[PDB]
Amino acid sequence: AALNAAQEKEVRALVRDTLVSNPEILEEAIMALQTKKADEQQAQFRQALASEHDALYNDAASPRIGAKDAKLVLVSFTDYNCPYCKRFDPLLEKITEQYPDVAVIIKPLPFKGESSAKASQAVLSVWKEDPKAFLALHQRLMQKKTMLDNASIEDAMKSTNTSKIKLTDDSLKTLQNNLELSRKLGIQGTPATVIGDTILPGAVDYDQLEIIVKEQLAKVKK
Amino acid sequence: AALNAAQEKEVRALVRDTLVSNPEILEEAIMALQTKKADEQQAQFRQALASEHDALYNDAASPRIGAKDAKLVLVSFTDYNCPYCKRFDPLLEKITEQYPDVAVIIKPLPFKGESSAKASQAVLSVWKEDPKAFLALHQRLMQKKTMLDNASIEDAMKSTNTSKIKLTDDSLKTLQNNLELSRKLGIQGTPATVIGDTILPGAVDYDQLEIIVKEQLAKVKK
Amino acid sequence: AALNAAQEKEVRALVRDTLVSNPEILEEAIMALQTKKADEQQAQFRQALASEHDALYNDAASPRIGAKDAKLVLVSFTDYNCPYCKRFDPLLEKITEQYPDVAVIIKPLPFKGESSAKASQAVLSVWKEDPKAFLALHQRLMQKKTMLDNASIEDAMKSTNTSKIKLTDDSLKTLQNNLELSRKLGIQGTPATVIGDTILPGAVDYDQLEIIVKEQLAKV
Repeated sequence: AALNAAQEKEVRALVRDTLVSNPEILEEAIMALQTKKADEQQAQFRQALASEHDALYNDAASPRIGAKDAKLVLVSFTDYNCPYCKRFDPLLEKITEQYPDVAVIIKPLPFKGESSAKASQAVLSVWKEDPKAFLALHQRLMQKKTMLDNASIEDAMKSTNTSKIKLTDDSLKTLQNNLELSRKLGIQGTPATVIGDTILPGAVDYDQLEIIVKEQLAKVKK
Repeated sequence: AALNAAQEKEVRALVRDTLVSNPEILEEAIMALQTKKADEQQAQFRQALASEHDALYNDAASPRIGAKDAKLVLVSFTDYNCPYCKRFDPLLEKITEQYPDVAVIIKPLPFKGESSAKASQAVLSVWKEDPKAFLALHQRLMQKKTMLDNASIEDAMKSTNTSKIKLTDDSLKTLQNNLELSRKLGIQGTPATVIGDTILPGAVDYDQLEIIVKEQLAKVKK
Repeated sequence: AALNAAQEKEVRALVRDTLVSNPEILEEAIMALQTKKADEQQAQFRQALASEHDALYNDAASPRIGAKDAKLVLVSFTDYNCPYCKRFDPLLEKITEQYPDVAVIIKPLPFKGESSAKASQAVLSVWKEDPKAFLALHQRLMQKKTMLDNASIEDAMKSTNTSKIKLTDDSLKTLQNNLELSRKLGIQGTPATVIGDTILPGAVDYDQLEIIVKEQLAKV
């Protein structure tokens, strides 16, 4: 609404024209990227959670398994082709409303491949249009053994009534927010679950996960 | 325009600032492309052959060896640094005169290095301004034993009377189209030749190639 | 007054949006850079000195150690993580102190890593806001044994009163200019020093460097 369609499309042509005509802009943006990675990589961890509370716990684009109004919320960084995530996600859903004032926030990651980014792109695109339709797709993207492809996924989005949903480019923005966050939180292992100022890197026994979520509910008010 | 030079002047400045101030935009586009590569890589070669018919056969930026109006048209994805292409390219030119109803469209590829991109950038730039000078340059770049540099390329140019010719950035657009089409068609080797309804991957003995294309001249008779 | 603030942000959204919806714009721009890089590597060394004299000697963004009034100007491509530059940089302040008609322009390079690029970005940012404080930071980053970190750089700024200065993105253009310039000049070792029409690559004994710069003070 700031720019008109005629203005808006000329700008889109200029982006292409400028980067190719002046490639020096690109290498500058490359070194600037490799630098910002280091700025986040060599940061202080706890103060990341105090400064990243709004992106972790208050992202409207981040899928949630459980109640939207809960006192304790877990954040699970996951990959749909990672065997350990497939082994832990069920443990994360069972704690949801066996312990009802606890919910789980999903942060999909593109670590193990292109399908990981692709599967994430599907899951995030679904979350905005029909949030309740997320779960069925989420479980089968997880419970499907082997590295999914666009073909394996076209079967998955179809066993969940989510095939009319288009993978948006804006859903890719969120996947990135999750990716920068893993670095800011210093996570290069998945699964990773944030449960209140602390991170859980790896698969943990249910009865231990059980104790942890209870200890963090003691950490809250009355 | 739509935009005035001053506005146009700011847009070129903002793209630099945007990419440098927010470098994460870049890595987002990096995986988005690795994603897009795979979507083209995992495309169906038939519906790739069917949907890329105008891109293969009706690109004015793609050089043609043979008759302008021919019914059988071969599309050769080539690289000027490929040892096999140098020995296969003459064989494709022999068919264009033994069989006047056959033409060959050159689809240069930048697989084997940066010089390949530069050499491709040259022939495509020449073809757009003066098509008649292309073949001489094409052959001198191709039939050149050993790797290419800007000097070896520049030696082949006025030695074909063509260094007055500018290497345009729009020729990169065509090289790029050649690059994406190669992925949609499932091409993991140069040379690669489109021969009707299937692709011929590799350097082939002439008499093997001969039977193949007359077999393709039988399917259009007239 | 070309674009309004609302327009300036939509343009920022469109550049972001356009590159992601059409990632192919990027890949075309990737090999335009890889091509441009090779074009610089395959330049003739001397005609690179002749064609970018304006970039070497007349960049207001390039720090200078010595007199604004000098007849001879040295251009030293250096790295704050290169041990040879740490042994050569002190020798460069002596000639500017031995010979007041000689000056030194610093051309930082991010060759040995990301730490090199950040450290350069810190030093260049100071030069733009507080030129007088540059030398102190420059010297303290140099005499630092071992590689630098985000902490090590920031500590050297606190030890020189330059921590209040922000690392600008405008310094990356300069950092980038030095990198393309290093390629055109065919520099694959630091230190590298432009001394009129020749480059002297490496840490050299003072008495060798002295004879050279006096000999070129004879040619001017």
